[PDB]
Amino acid sequence: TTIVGVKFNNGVVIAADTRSTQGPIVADKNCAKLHRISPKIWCAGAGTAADTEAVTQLIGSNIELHSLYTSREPRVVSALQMLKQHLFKYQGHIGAYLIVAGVDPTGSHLFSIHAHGSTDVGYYLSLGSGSLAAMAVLESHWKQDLTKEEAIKLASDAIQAGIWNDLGSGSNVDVCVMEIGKDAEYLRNYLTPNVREEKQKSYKFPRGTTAVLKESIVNICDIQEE
Amino acid sequence: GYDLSNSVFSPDGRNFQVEYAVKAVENGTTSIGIKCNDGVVFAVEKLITSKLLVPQKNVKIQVVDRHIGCVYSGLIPDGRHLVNRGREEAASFKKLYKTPIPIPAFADRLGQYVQAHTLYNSVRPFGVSTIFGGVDKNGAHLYMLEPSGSYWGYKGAATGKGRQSAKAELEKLVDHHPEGLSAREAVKQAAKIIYLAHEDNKEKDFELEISWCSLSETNGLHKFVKGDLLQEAIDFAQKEIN
Amino acid sequence: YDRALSIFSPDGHIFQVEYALEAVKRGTCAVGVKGKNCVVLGCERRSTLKLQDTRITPSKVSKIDSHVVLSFSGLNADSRILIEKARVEAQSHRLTLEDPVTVEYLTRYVAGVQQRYTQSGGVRPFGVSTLIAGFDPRDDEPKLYQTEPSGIYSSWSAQTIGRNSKTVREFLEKNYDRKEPPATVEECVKLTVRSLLEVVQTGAKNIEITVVKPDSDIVALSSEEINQYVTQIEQE
Amino acid sequence: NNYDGDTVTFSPTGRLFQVEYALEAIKQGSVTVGLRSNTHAVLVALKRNADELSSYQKKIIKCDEHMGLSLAGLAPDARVLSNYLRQQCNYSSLVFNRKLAVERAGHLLCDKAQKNTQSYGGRPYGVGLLIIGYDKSGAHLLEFQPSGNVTELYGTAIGARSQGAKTYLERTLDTFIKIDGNPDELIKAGVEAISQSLRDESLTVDNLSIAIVGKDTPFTIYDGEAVAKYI
Amino acid sequence: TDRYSFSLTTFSPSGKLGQIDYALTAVKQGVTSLGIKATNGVVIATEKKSSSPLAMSETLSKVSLLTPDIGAVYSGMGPDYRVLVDKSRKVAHTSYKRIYGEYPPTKLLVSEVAKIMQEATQSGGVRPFGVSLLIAGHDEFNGFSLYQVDPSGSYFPWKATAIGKGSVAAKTFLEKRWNDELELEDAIHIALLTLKESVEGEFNGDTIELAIIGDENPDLLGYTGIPTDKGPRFRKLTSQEINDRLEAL
Amino acid sequence: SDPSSINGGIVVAMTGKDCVAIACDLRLGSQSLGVSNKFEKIFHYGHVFLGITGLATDVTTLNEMFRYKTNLYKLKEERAIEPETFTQLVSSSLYERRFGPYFVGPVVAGINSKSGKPFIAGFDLIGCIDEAKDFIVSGTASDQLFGMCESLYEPNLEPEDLFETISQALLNAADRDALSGWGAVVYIIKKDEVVKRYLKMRQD
Amino acid sequence: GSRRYDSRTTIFSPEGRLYQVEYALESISHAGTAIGIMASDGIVLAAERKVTSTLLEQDTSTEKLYKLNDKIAVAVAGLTADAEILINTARIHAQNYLKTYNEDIPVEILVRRLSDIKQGYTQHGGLRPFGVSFIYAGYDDRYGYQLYTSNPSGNYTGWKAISVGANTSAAQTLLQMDYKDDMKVDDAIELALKTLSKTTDSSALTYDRLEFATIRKGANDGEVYQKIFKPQEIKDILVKTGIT
Amino acid sequence: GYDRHITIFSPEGRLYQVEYAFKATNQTNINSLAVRGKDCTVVISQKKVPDKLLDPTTVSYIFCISRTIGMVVNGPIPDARNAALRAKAEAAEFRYKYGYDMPCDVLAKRMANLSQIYTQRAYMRPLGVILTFVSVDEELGPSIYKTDPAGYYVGYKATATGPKQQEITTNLENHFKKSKIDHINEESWEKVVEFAITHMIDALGTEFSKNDLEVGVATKDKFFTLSAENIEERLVAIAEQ
Repeated sequence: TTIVGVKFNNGVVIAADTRSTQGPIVADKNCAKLHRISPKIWCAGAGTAADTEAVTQLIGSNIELHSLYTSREPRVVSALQMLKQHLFKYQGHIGAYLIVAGVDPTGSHLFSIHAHGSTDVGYYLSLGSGSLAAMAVLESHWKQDLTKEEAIKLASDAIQAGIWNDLGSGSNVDVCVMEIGKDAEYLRNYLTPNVREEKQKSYKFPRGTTAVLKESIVNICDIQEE
Repeated sequence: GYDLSNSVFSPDGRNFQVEYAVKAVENGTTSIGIKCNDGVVFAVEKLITSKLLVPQKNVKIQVVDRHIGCVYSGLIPDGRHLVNRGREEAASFKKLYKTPIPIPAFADRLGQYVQAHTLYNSVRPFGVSTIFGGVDKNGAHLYMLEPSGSYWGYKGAATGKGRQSAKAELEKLVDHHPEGLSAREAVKQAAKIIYLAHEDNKEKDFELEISWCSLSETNGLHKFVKGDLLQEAIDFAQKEIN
Repeated sequence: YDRALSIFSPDGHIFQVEYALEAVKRGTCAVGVKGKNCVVLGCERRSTLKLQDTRITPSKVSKIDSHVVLSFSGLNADSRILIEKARVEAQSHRLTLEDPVTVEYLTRYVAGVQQRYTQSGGVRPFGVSTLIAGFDPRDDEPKLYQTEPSGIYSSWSAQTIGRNSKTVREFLEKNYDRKEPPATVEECVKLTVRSLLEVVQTGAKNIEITVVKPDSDIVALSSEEINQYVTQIEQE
Repeated sequence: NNYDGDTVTFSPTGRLFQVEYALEAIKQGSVTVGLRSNTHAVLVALKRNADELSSYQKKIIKCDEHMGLSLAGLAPDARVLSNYLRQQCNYSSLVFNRKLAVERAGHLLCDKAQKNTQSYGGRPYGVGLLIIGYDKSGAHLLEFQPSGNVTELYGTAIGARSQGAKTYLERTLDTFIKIDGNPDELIKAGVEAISQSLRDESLTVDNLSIAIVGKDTPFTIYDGEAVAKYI
Repeated sequence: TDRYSFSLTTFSPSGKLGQIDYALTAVKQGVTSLGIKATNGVVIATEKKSSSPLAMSETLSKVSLLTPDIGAVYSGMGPDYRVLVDKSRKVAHTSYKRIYGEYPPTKLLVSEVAKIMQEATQSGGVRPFGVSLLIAGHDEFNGFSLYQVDPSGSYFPWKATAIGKGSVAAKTFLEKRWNDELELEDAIHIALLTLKESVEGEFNGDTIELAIIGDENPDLLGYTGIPTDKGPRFRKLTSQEINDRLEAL
Repeated sequence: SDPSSINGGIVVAMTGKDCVAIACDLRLGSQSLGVSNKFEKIFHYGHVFLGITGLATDVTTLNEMFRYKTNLYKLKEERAIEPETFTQLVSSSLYERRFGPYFVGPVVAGINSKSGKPFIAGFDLIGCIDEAKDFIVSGTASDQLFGMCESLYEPNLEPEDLFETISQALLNAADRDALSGWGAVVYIIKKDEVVKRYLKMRQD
Repeated sequence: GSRRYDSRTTIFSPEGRLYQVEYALESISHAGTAIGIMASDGIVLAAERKVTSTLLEQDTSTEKLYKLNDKIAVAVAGLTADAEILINTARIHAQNYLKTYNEDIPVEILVRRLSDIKQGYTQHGGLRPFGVSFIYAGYDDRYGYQLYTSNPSGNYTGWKAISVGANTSAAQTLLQMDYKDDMKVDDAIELALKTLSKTTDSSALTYDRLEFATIRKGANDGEVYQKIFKPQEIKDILVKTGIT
Repeated sequence: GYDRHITIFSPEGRLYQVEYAFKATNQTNINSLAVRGKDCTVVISQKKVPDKLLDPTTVSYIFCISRTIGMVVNGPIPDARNAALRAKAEAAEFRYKYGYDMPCDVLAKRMANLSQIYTQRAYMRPLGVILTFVSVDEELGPSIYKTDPAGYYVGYKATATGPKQQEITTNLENHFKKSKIDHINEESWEKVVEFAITHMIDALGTEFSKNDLEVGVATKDKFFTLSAENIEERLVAIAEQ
């Protein structure tokens, strides 16, 4: 897939696509690739899909605990630290290519984390198979200290370039804008750039156009009185 | 009532099993430690219960590390086991950090250990007070460890039957040198106040042992006192008490 | 946990053994008589109260093999554990060694369960006495053993354990020979019946008879079959 | 039943009472006496039969050809320590290609007993050992208490009426140290030492059991009509 | 060693497991807390007591969160509850966030917590905890529920109940005020009025802890823009707000 | 090789309007020998139906696994498990095995009786919740199915339009699969009653 | 010490009898009554609560009745709290049988297992037994309907009708005098209610103090349908039998 | 009975064994006082050196758990070092797995649970020490949390400990009633040290020395200790007010 995360002075924006491929077969037209370790700490996942989903389930529970214990907002780097250790002892047999984003009262943050347990910082990061195509477009328009609106756009356009030069990126572009000291704004289907073209005729048939062998009824609605 | 375990507690705020263990060392040998500027000088009274014994063969001075002297009084088998554990601790530190353990670090660890056996009815406390010290890059240190798990900094310390006799002289010795004093001179001192604490052990006879760790003579290693230096000290103490 | 429940008593005894044997007195009562061609284990069934089904009341005689049975006297809760454990050992012999089990094998096995919990601390032994009876395959000699919760076993040729074993024993002294068992199966069955009617009582309600004959012949006889024998016994 | 039914509870007298009781096993028990010069060590043990149709019981255990132990107290307690010392001595030969030293084997033993008296449900061992051996340092003769503490002597005793034997050894103390190179003399003097421990328990030629170790002599146990060379 | 694996719960010679009866006494030595179940919410309330006048009741938590939609409150011993709330959270996570994924039904979770109470009356080296918990919650399956967990290790659903030293008086109070249909607001008034009679100090809104498992509130989740997903139905009322409520009794 | 593609098996499922449908082939073979023409891959717990594809033994071992768990849910809450919570359960239970992992693809299809809605989801070897409101396929001829399904499908079908569709898709894929063929069965799932209909299909 | 704080609770007495078990039976007589009757068309389980309070909700209380599996349910008499653990063990044992043999567990097996756990507590560990008595309604294919009662010692005994909990004497005799072997579910439904009204710990038996449940073979094909009645249907049947 | 010897309830629901743990912290005759300044938290505490032969520099009741969190202990010294160690391990633990230094609030809660666990066993002796944790956090601001043997803890505006601590408490309460805020205003932490000393002298009725006090100061992102010389500087400033 493609995941972009752009850090800037006032917050951070994480955007992703909704096309789920297994192999060159497209598993899903629509699927939410934005996941929740925590209610302020969102990520999206690329590479193999089951491994990303599993590890954010596993670390979501541990962070959720921690957030209850402190009774206040969970720090981003707590999630970072725990993922890293977990992945490191498998030595990267668990493929999680996550872009981990989040805000907290020690600033804006943006991290990436690899299967092996590598972590990077940046004021912008991109992961997945379409990372490369995204890169290029970002680096021309990017500036220090972007506006939130500007940042929105630039993110969505970068994923768009993923759709056009990468085959793991497609259907919808969702964005989540996380700003310091407010609520995270989940802008689902921010840009819908592709519709299934219209067909030219409807595919109905009358009944029994498929042959049927026999039939029976089968009840699950309950159990039975008399 | 409140005298059948070490995890009862009395309304008085007192644990008697633990307090009672200090009395074990009170029927032990007299042992002293002089905190110097360059090091420490330990001395221990060895009671002679017959003349079949072989003097300076019955060790109470065991070295822990290559630089920490340990000498103990009270129930002897117990104290040998306490030192047994502490040698393992020395090797572990050396293995991980590749340097000999510090003097304060060793004191810390033994305190934890003696704590553990007064917190469960499934292990028995110790019956010893140990006196240990040495030289590290933070300076010379001296510590005394109770069977309660208590230690402090010590200008001078003692324990045994004649701990009173010893400590009274150490007060006067800080009057003689309010700037502390040299390890080399403290050897002669060390003998002096065991002879003074043998006036509580004056229906028995004794063998004097002395050990030192000082930075100005032995290069900061813990060694024994023996030979010519030893007999000078023995002669000194004799003439004074005579 | 290792704080003992087995602690030496000042009489060269153990508290838990003495108590186990008390529990055998207080409990059910089993009589075992061996013929020249059979074993009969009869045991008290507990159904004295009215309106009970006796197919779902505890089995007081349980077959471990096709020709070895296990009967008991004492508690009714402690005993089920031993039944289950005996079955496993029987199947184990048959898996790894071969050869349908011998009675003796199982006699020693049950006694070897009693020894563990006595000698160990933190556990107490079963208060169960057992009649182990049956045949060795390829031999036509019937074998009657008793084991008791001490962990001892002894062979007998008639035996009783449980409540009022003194009474049952004295009846069998005049009407049983140690050196000449019964030569007929029906007479062995009728002799076990006559003993149970002393203590237990109240018809054939609480009477059981299991018969094992060689060729691997196990039959259980329901109570109504036992009625018929009882009337002949009274007439006689 | 406060401090005498537990093996974990002190005692404002700074004791464990169990250890004193374990030391009363030595009063009821057998007697053995050790003495050494600087070149040989010797144990003289009083063997004791169960009745007169019984062979007399061996009281000396060979631990190696440079080491031996002898009991005076309970035999089943001695069975643990004999195994342990052999294990550590063979371990020293395997690992360090060394004899094991006398002082050091006593130290290992001491701290072993200690952590079984520490553990609740345990027991202090009630057998007292004399551990003799010949190593580089010469001869050594250790006294091992039920406490576990080890003491170094030129001559020592334990068992019933050991007190008189130490009187005897203190008097001949300067005699048998200044005899060297003759193990014979020491054995004769040891017989005299354990005769200060009789109660009509007589010393015969099948009551007396001798064991020596030398620099040139293996650990050897003399028994039979071969202890009648020193009677 | 380890020779404490004999249960410290036993029966009395007159029947009745004696240890859990003593543990139930400690609740009558405890603080008063109550729960009133409405038909569109649940309210739970407790009083804050401290051993100092310099103590902070702003870092003192007697009403604690288990999962967004479920809250708990005790009466009894403080220390006991402090460890026990952590174990409640832990089993809920290991058995329904790593296995079933979502936040559990109220009914489920209540059963699970009662098992831990049970397992402190089975084993040695442990005697049971001496608090009673009210676990208020809402699931979309069995609706609103209010449950009470015993120091015996049982649970009971209630219509309204109290625990603490003033429990007996409080259920008598609730008899006449209670009705099968309630609003959430009216519930707040009833709850605090009953607890004013079970406090013998002064009754402030700074020293009274109020929480509702009433209306959802999305902005306490941490994000907005998907309304199919909400935030906590639990909502703790700040102090100034509770003061407004004292006037509304 | 790979254990999934020994016996084969396909499962097809399609959403409708206030209904779902799940269907499978009956063929279960070992490798090139066809073993049985009488076996179903569809099971049900409550009213949620689980079709499973891939390796034979793991089809049956998971059938039993989920039967333990769904019994627990029921006896507790006194009712049938919801399709969404069954999804979560399936995911985690696949991940339990990582060494010698599962070599299947389960498919969850039911109707949410809480909002009236169709719910389906898909899984592969270890998990990955596959969210759709279109169709989910799985198994060895998943490609054949994916193509066929897309073309015939139109958003929002009535239960009988839906029968027509899913059947056609299944037939032609199953006869263009070598490891499928032998018969087929279609459950059309309404929320009050379910009709199970066998298809007459070439014997191949 | 550690042997200093144990007086030995789980040894035999000098009559061969476990202290803790004997105390347990008394504590179960404190707890409410539960009666089981077996009809030749079913089994009726009927239980009266041990708690009824000022504002106790008993309209949804499923605190005595538990389905162990879809053919075996229990009625509980004793500590509700104590009972919990064994209730869920039983669920696990039942599902295990289905998982590995593809068949529903017999009543015999399931009860015998739970009895073993009880026996196990006084056998090892120093642990006390749960003070519980269960009445099992179960169907199998080998003895048909089976009725069982189990006690805290770990022993099972069959019955045709049996009572546990408070006032077992009175209840048992009345059941013997009135029960016939040709009764139906209808007859047994009425007989249980009459027996519970002679043993009610208040002075009246009320619908919200009743938990009532059946296992009936009137469900088609001879299948057994377990029904735990709603609070309005219990009130419904209680006015029919003419108590209220 | 024997519900007073192990930690099992009485017919009152009371654990007497636990109550005794509080009764032992008066036996060392150590008082402490801790107040929140304006940008600091100061704790001043007694230091008993009854002899010469005790070296005063070593006699410490102040253990640094974190870089930022100090701990001052009132009660028996074995249990103090034991409690310090557990707490140090746990602080490090959380830094490793959560990527920041452990909150003071969460550390207090942690020790409370462990205390409860020591009263949950029936052969474990409660750790009788009363612990004061002082910090300046970046989320909770200046903080004092005092945990106790039972495993109860609560936050604190200020706190005192010792056998004579009622008097100290009286003083502090009255001050915050005149000022009407929960922390002392000044603006040099040095003068908050001086103020704290004045209240202590009033409370215990004794003027202290530079070796009767030992002083710990937490400012932002740090904890350190004042040496005995720095303390003498403060006692001159008493004159200067």
